[PDB]
Amino acid sequence: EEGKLVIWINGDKGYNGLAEVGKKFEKDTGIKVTVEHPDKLEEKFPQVAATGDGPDIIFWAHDRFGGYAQSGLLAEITPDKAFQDKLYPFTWDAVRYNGKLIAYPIAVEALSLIYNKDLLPNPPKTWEEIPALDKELKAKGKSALMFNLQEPYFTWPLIAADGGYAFKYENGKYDIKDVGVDNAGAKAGLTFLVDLIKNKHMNADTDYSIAEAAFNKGETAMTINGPWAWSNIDTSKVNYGVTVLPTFKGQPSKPFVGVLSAGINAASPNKELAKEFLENYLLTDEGLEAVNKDKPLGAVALKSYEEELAKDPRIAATMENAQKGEIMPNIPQMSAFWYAVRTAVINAASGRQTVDAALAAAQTNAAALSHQRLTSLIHVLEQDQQRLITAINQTHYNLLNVASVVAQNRRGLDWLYIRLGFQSLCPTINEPCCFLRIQNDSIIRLGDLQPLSQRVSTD
Amino acid sequence: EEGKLVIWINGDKGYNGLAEVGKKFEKDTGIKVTVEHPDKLEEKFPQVAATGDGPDIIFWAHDRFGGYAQSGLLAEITPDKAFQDKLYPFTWDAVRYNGKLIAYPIAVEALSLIYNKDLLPNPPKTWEEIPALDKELKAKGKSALMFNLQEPYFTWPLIAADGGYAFKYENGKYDIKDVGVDNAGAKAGLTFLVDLIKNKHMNADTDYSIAEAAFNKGETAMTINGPWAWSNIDTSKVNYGVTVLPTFKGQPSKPFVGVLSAGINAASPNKELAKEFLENYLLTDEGLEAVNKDKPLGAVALKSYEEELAKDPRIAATMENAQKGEIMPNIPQMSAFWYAVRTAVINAASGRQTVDAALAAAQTNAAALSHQRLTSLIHVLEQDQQRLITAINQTHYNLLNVASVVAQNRRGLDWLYIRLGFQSLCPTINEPCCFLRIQNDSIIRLGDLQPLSQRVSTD
Amino acid sequence: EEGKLVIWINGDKGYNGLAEVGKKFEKDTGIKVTVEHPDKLEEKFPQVAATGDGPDIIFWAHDRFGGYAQSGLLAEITPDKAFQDKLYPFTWDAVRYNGKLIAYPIAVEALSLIYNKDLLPNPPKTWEEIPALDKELKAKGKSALMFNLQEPYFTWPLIAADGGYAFKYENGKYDIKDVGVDNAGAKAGLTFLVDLIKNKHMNADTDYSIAEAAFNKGETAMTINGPWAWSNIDTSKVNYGVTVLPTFKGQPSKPFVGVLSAGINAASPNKELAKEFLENYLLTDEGLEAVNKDKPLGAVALKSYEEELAKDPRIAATMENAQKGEIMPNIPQMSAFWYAVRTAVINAASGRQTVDAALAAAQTNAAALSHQRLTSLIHVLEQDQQRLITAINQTHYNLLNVASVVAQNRRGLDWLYIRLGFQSLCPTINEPCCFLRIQNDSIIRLGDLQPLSQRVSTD
Ligand SMILES: OC[C@H]1O[C@H](O[C@H]2[C@H](O)[C@@H](O)[C@@H](O)O[C@@H]2CO)[C@H](O)[C@@H](O)[C@@H]1O
Ligand SMILES: OC[C@H]1O[C@H](O[C@H]2[C@H](O)[C@@H](O)[C@@H](O)O[C@@H]2CO)[C@H](O)[C@@H](O)[C@@H]1O
Ligand SMILES: OC[C@H]1O[C@H](O[C@H]2[C@H](O)[C@@H](O)[C@@H](O)O[C@@H]2CO)[C@H](O)[C@@H](O)[C@@H]1O
Ligand SMILES: [Cl-]
Repeated sequence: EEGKLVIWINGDKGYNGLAEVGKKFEKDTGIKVTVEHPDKLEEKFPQVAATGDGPDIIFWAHDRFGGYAQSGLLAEITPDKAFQDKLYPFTWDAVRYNGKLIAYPIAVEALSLIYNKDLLPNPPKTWEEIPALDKELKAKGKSALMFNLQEPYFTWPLIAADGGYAFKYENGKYDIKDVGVDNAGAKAGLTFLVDLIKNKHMNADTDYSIAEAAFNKGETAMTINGPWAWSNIDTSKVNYGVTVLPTFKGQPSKPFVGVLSAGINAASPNKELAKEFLENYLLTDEGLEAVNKDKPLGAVALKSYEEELAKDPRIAATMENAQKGEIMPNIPQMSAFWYAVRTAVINAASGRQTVDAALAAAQTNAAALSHQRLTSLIHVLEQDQQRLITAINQTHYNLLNVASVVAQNRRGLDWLYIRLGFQSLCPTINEPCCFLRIQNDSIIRLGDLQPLSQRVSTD
Repeated sequence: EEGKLVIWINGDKGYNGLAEVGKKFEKDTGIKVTVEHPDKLEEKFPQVAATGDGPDIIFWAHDRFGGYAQSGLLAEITPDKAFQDKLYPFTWDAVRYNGKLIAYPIAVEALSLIYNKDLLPNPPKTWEEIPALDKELKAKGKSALMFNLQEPYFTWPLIAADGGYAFKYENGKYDIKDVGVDNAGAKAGLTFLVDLIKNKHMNADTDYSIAEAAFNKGETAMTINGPWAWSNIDTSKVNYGVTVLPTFKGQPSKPFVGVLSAGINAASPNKELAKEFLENYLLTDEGLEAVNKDKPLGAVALKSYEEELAKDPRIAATMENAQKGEIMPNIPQMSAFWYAVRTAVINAASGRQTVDAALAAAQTNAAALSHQRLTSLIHVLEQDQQRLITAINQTHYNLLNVASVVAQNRRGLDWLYIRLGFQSLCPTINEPCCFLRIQNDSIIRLGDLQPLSQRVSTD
Repeated sequence: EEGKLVIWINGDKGYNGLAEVGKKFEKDTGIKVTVEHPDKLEEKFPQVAATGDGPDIIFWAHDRFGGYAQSGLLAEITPDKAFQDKLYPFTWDAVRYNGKLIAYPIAVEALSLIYNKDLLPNPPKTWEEIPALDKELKAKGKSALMFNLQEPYFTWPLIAADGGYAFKYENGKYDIKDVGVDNAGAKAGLTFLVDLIKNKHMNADTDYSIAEAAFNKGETAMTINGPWAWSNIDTSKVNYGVTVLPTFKGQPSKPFVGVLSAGINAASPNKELAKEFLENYLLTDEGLEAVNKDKPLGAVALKSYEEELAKDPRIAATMENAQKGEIMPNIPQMSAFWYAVRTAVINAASGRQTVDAALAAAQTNAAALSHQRLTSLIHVLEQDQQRLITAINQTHYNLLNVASVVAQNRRGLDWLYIRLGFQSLCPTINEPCCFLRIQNDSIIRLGDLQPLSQRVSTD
C-alpha cells in the first residue's frame, strides 16, 4: 500500500477518465493508481478510515468533509501560494474547516432543469404549471417530469424555494440549533411535491436510474440532474437543453451547491504522492479534461480550464442555478441534516407520514447529530428484532417438521410390534411412554410484538 | 371518513353524554359522530395522527397539546372574536402554543380532597395528621386515605407543596433545563408519601380503580380525585364532601391544573365539521350540560354555563385548589416530565429505589425529551431481550422433548432387532451409529445475563 | 445491617490494615466492621446504592463522588470545626460538591516513576530517551518500562504533558462542553505512547498485574504506579527509587491527582456509627498507620500523621508529581471522561483505531454523560446480539443432530419392514410419507450481519 495510490469516487462521476489520469501518472512515475467506486462510499469511508484503512484519496462533494475532518480522518493539505492561485477562492472556501484546508476542490456542481426540446420546445418557468403540462403530455403517452425522489439533494431546491433552509447562517457562523426544515416555506415546498404524487404527476418510487432511463428514452419531458448526467444524454441522442429550475411561489428554486472535492486520508502513508497526483496531474487542463470527457464535472475550480468550460451554455445554466441556491455548509451536522430530510421526504412521498409530521420529525433530528443516531439505532434495532424473530420462528417450524417424522416413526414402531404379535412399543420394552409435547406460547408472544419504534414512543 | 366525525376522549370523562351531543348533531345535520375512549389515548394519538390516521377530534388536558402541535399533528383553530369572548381568557391561554390556538378549552380540572362525612365529619387540615387519623380509623376496620399512586398527577400536589416544581417559569418562559423534581421540597414531599406506605397507611399498589372502589364502598375516609369522579360517588350514596387538599409543612398542596381541551387533527378532512360541532354544539349551555350530567366536567370554560356551575360548593372547592396549584405548561417536554415523575414515584413507592435516587434520576430524565427516550428505549429493550431469551429457552426444552421420543424410538428399534435375532440396529444395517448430542452452553450463557439496564450502567 | 458496618475499598489498597482498624472498633464498642473489596466497586456502588443496598461506607478516589452525590447516593458528612482543622483544607476541597462535604478525605495519591536502581542507577529525565534506553536494556534481556495500559489513569500524565486536558477550568467552574482530549498536546502524547508500542518498547496488552510482576521480578527497569504499590516492591527486595515522571517535549508529565476518600451511603441506617468510625478511629495517627503499613496511602490528609510521612523521600516524590499534575474534578461527567479516554487509549494502543480517530471520538463522548451512554448501549447491544445469534445457531445444529438420528431411525424402520417381507414403512401402514425438511435461510441471514456499531453508523 505504500508506493501506490487507491482513490474512491462516486459511481456517477467520470471514474474511467480519472483512471486515465492515473494511467498517465503511472506512465511518468511508475506509481500504480487504482480507482474504485464502491456503493455508499460516503458512509463506507469514515468506517474504514477510522481503523487506518480506506483509500489514499476520497472524492465527494465538500459537505461531508467537515465531519470527516472532525472525526480525525483527513490530512490537512499543503498547497503552496502559487498552486492556490490556480483555483477560485470560493472553491477554497468550500474545503476550509476550522481554519484549515482539508481537501482539493475540483468542480462546482449545481442541479438544473434538463428538458427534451422535441417534446417541450419551451419549458415551464414555474413548478405550478407542471400538473397541467403533465396532463397534456400524458394524453400523448408521455409525462412532464421525472427525477430522483429517493435522495433529498434533488427535492431540496423546491423545499428551499419558499424559505426552507438547513442551518441558519449568521455572523459567518452556522447555528446548529436553528434548522429551517419545518418552517412555512419548507412545508409548502414538500406539500407541492407530495401533491404531484397524489395527483399522479410523479411516482414516489422514482429513483436515479428510473428517471435517467425515462428521460434518456424520450418518455418524460424533463428531469432534474447535475452536469455528470449530460454524458449519457448525449449518448441517447435525445435533443436536450439545460436551463434554470422552475420557480415556486415566484421564488427561484435553491439547489444546495456542491464542490466535488478530493481529500487525503490522515492514515495514508502516501500523502506526498497523493498531493503530487492531485496538484501535478488531476488539477491541470489535461487532467480535468480527461475526467470531464468521461462524465462532465461542471464548473471546474481550475481557472485556466473553467475559462473554456464557461462558454458552454450548459455551464452557464449550471452557474445560474448555483447563484440562486447556496453553497452547502461543511459542518459535521450536515450528515444529520441529510439523514433527517431523506427520511422526511420518503415518508411523506410514500404517504407513511403526513408532510407536516414528516418535517416536524426532521426538524428535531437535524437539530442534533446524536438525535439521528438514536433514530438510526431504533431503526436498525427494529430490523434486527425482525431478523431474530424470523429465525426463531423458522427453527420452531423446523422442529415441528422433525416432530412429524418422529411421530410417524413411533406409529410405525407400534404397528410393527403389534403386527409381529407383541403389545405396542412401550409396554413391550416396559418403559413409560415418552410423548411429543411442544410448547409454543413463547413463539406466539413474539408474533404479537408491534415494531420497536412504536413501542418506544408508546412507553 | 370525510362526512363523519370520530372523537376520542378519556375513559374517565362523560363520553356517553358527549355521544348525546353527537346524536343531536346527527339529528340536525345528518352527520354521524362516533365517540371512542381507547386506553392510553394520549399515547395512541400521536402515533396514529402522524400517519394521517386517528380521530378528527382529540380530547385531553391541555398539557399534551404543545407536543402534539410541535409534532405537526394539530390544526390551528379559527374561532372568531365573538366566539372567543364566550370563554374565559385564561382558558384560551392554556391552549395557546407559539402564538397560535391549538385546541378548544372545555373545562378546568383540579384535584380536591373528597371525604366521607359519616366516617370523618371534620377532615384533616394537614397531611401530617393523617397517620394518627389512619391509626384510629384502622382500629374500626377502616383507613384514612386512598388515592391513585400509579399516576404522578395525584401525588404531585404533595411533592409540589414544599417547593417541588416541573419547569421554572421566569420572564413568561419555561426553562427546560431548570427542573425542580429533586430539590428539598420535592424530596420532603415524596419522602412523606413513601413514609405513609412504610408505616402502612397506604399501599404502593393502589391505583385509580382500587381507591375509587374503596371510597365508594365506605372503606376509606378520604380520596383525592377530580370532578369526573363525583358522578360515581353520587351513585354510591356515600355522604361526601369536596374540600381543600391538606397542607404539608404548613404549605398548600399544589395540584397541577388541567384544562380539558379538544384539538382538531391536522390530517382531518373534516376540520370545518369539527369546528361547527365544537363551537355550535358542544360549547353551549346545553352541550356542556349533557356531558356534565354524565361525568362532571369541573369549572367550564364557557362563561354562561360556568356562572351556574360556580354556585356549586364542589366547584368552589375545585377552584380553591386550582388557585393554590398552577396551570400546567403545554410545552413538548411535559411528556418527559410526567414519564420521569411517574417512574420516580412508582420506584420509590414500591421500594425499588430510594426517594433521593428516584428523584435524582427523574431530574436528569425530565431535563431532556431525548433523555427519557433513551431510558424508555433501554426499558423496552430489556423487556424484548427477556421475551427473546424465553422463546430461545422454550425451543430448547421443546427440542429436549423431541429428543426424548427419538431416544425411545432408538431403544425400541434396537430391542426389536435383537428380539427378532439380529444384532442391534446399526451393525445390522451396517451404518456408523448416529448419537443424540445436544449442546447447551449457549443457553446457559443467556440465563446468566443481568438485565440490560444494569449492564449498560456497569459498562 | 443496623448495628454493624460494611465498608468497600479497592483491591489495591490496604484493606487488611483497614480491617485491623475495624477490629479495634469492634473491641472498643462491640460493633462488627466488615471490609470487602469487590471488583469494579466504583461501578457496583451506584447500582446497589440506588436500591438502598451497598455498603455503609465507600472508599474511592474523590473523582467519582460528585456523580454519586448527584445521583442521591451519599449522606452529607457533618464533621465539626475541630475535626475539620485536623485535615488539610485542600483535601476538604476535593470532597466538596455543590457547597457540601460529601466524603472524608483520607490520602493524596499521585503516580510517580518507580525505577530499579540496580538496572538503572540514573533514570531518564525525558520520555524521548526511553526507546534508546529500551534498545540497550533489551540487548541484556530486560526492558526499559512497563506500566498498566488498560486504565487511562496511567497514560493520562503523558497525554496531559503537552496540553491535553479533561474539562476546562475557568472562573472556578469546569466547562463540560470544553474538553481537551483531542487537541494537539493530547494527540502528541498518545501518538508517542502508540509509537512505543509500534516500535515494540511496550505491549498493548500490559495491564496492572503484568507490569507489577515484571518490575517486582527485576525484568523491567521502570514502572509507573502509586504509593499503594510500594508495599509489594519492598516484599520483592528489588532495590527501587521513586522519582519525578519523565518530561515530554520538555514539559512535566501531569498526573491526575486523586484523594482517596470515604463516603457514607445515603441509605445507611448506620450514619452515626460510620461517622464515629471514620473520625474517631480511622482518621487518627494510629488508624492511618495500620492502613499505611498494609499498603502505603500516600500523603495523608491528617496533618498530624502527614508531618511524619512527609520526611519520606517517596512521599516527597509523590507530592512533586502531584504539584505538577492537577487535582481531579469531582463533577458527574468524570465518569464519561474516563470511559471515553479508556476506550480511546485501548483502541489506539491495540491498533483498532488511529490515534487521531480514537481521540476525536473520545472528545465527542466526554462532552456528554448521555453520549457515552449511547456508545455504551450500542457496545452492550452488539455483545447481546452475538450471544443471541450464537444460541440460535447452536439450537440449529442441535436440531440437525436430532434429525440425523431420526433419519437413521427411519432407515432402520424401512430396512426391517422390507426384511420381514413388507413394503417400506409408509405404504405398509398406508400413510403419506413425512420427510425431514429443514429451512436454514434465516440462520444464514443472521450469520451475514456486520456488527451493530458498524450498521448504526452506516444507516
Ligand atoms: O441526497 C443527499 C446527498 O446529497 C448530496 O449528494 C449528491 C452529490 O453532492 C452529487 O455529487 C451527486 O453525486 O448526487 C448526490 C445525491 O445522490 C450530498 O453531497 C451528500 O452528502 C448527501 O448525502
Ligand atoms: O399522571 C400524569 C398525567 O397527569 C395528567 O393526566 C390526568 C388528566 O389531566 C385528568 O383529566 C385525568 O384524566 O387524570 C389524568 C391522570 O391519570 C396529565 O394531563 C397527563 O398528560 C399526564 O400524563
Ligand atoms: O483509569 C481511570 C480511573 O482512574 C482513577 O482510578 C485510579 C484510582 O484513583 C487509584 O486509587 C488507583 O486505584 O488506580 C485507579 C486506576 O486503575 C479514577 O479514580 C477512576 O475514577 C477512573 O475510573
Ligand atoms: Cl425417531
